[PDB]
Amino acid sequence: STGSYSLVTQQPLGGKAQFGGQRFGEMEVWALEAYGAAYTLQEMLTVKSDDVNGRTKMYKNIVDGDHRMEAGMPESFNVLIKEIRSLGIDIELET
Amino acid sequence: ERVVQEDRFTTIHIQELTCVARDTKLGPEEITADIPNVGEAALNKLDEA
Amino acid sequence: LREEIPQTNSETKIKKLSKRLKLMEAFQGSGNKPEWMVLTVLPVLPPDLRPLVPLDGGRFATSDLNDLYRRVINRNNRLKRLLDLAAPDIIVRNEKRMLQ
Amino acid sequence: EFDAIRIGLASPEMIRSWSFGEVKKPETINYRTFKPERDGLFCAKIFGPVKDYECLCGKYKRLKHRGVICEKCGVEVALAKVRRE
Amino acid sequence: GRSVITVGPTLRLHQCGLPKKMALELFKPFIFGKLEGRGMATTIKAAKKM
Amino acid sequence: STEQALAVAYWMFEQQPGPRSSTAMVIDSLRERSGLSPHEWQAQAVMTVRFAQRQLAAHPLELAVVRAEFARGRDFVLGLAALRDWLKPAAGPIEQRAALALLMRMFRRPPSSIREIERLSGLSKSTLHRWDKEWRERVAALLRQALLRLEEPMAQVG
DNA sequence: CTATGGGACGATAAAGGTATAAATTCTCTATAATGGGAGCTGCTCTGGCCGAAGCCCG
RNA sequence: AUACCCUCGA
DNA sequence: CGGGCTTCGGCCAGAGGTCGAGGGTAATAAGAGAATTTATACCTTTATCGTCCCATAG
Repeated sequence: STGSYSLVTQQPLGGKAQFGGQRFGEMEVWALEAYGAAYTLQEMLTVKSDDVNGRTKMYKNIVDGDHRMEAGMPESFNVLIKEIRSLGIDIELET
Repeated sequence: ERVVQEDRFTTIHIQELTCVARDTKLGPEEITADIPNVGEAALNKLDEA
Repeated sequence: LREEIPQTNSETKIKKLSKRLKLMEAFQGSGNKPEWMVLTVLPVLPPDLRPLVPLDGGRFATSDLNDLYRRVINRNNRLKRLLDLAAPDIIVRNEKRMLQ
Repeated sequence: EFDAIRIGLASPEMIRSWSFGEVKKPETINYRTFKPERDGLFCAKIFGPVKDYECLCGKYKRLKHRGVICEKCGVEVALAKVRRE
Repeated sequence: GRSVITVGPTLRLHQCGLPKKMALELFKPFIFGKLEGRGMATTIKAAKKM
Repeated sequence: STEQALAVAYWMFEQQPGPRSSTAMVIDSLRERSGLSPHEWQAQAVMTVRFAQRQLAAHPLELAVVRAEFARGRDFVLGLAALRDWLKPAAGPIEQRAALALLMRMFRRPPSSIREIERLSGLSKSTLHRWDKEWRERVAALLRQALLRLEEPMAQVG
């Protein structure tokens, strides 16, 4: 349900032994994309994993019984941004 | 339900769990039953050592 | 290169000069400077993205990024302290090669 | 919000702009005292504080000044998440 | 979560069997929310105990 | 303890779990030598805050004092505003600003010196000192009353 | 007859001195020593890339 | 709680 | 007969299912001693800020 995550990428670890969750890899993400289901896919790759401020807020919402799902931004993309920057090639946004 | 009642396919699994007394920087950790903040029934299950 | 592009009728040469034009116009439009390809300064990853996860028993597990960064830092420090004392040219160039 | 993520060459000036210090020491942590060293790969001057809202010496431990950098402690007291950016 | 699958011939097409422990672990925050809403648990420690 | 529980609940409501257990902190801790999980503890903090707000709803001043003493952000601002409205009803804008600054200084918020308050307001040190002395006792009495009222419900709900 | 500004007061925290032990890096030793070594070998294709060798050709 | 190696299931 | 010009052959890059599950293994040796800096520890000096007596304005 919830537990400790990996320290580099804030994602649940793997395997009964470290608790851990199954991974919605590329193929399962494609399967969700083939369906029109985008909200569950976005919540799945955003709220259930890789978002620090999203996980706790979603837990709050579930406990109070409302399902709002404030999105936020995955932490793995931030990690990618910093790695690409450390490769000496600039990344920004157009705001 | 006979195959469970006659207990034909039950198996015995043995698993082990380990503890090591590390030379911690402040001091060696000791194998003592006076765990701090330990409940009574759990200590009752344990021995003096 | 644009002036010399249509002078030659060779397909291979026109292709090479077309690639040259593409790169030059990309650099001109993109606000990118050619000198930036050779980095005179390089970044270092934030520590949690290159963490050292301590092994149980008081050991520390160092990531490959930490080893590579340490190697670069060591060779850079060697470079400065061997140029500041005017080491011979051969060893200086060897050190520059090592840093590269 | 945002859009249109860009990619370009990193300028030395913008590389300086990105950084929060000049890493100069190869070693990372002292074997005697287990805190990152000055100008190291984990230095608190550059990358941030080890403990959230804390400094190197503990001169300021209160949770009030989240942006002020102390006099003795040049390592600015801030949240521990900042070691990632 | 995951487990070995098993044919259920008494299932309607829209439903699937789910073990008690997997369902209890997966829906733990929902159970906590319903327990607090019904008032059967006051503190989350009591809800975890139940 | 009721005070400890309220303080922990306010801190956990104000501060999210955190990006992760810091790798340097984890490394330093593991190389130098709770019953509920993080999200569970945060949910417990939210439930405790809700219970405290509901129990103390009969005394708006007590709830404002609790929010000012323990909570942060919007709750702290509301508590400070309610305290200013209660202690100093007819304060002028300069007087209101000075009272707000003094109340923040009481909760260890900046500014931390009455001299800075005088510089930002222009009030005499004698009047500021007397007002602070009276307000500290008043707020201590209010907080003690609120804690005494909430101690029984906290033990009742565990 | 009372609330408030004004001024006196004083207990202490910071600032600077100022040595002082820790601690942590820096510098030396004089028979002679003067090109390293693991590196795989059993993909498979596709694709691109240079570079060389024929192939028109006027 | 990081990387390889081995073994196994669909 | 040199010269563009097409074509071909050798060389290197990249890419090769997913999700489990379990197990295991992960990395060493100059002492001396001189010197320099730094964290520590005690102490004095100045300002600061908490503090209250006092005259006065309404």
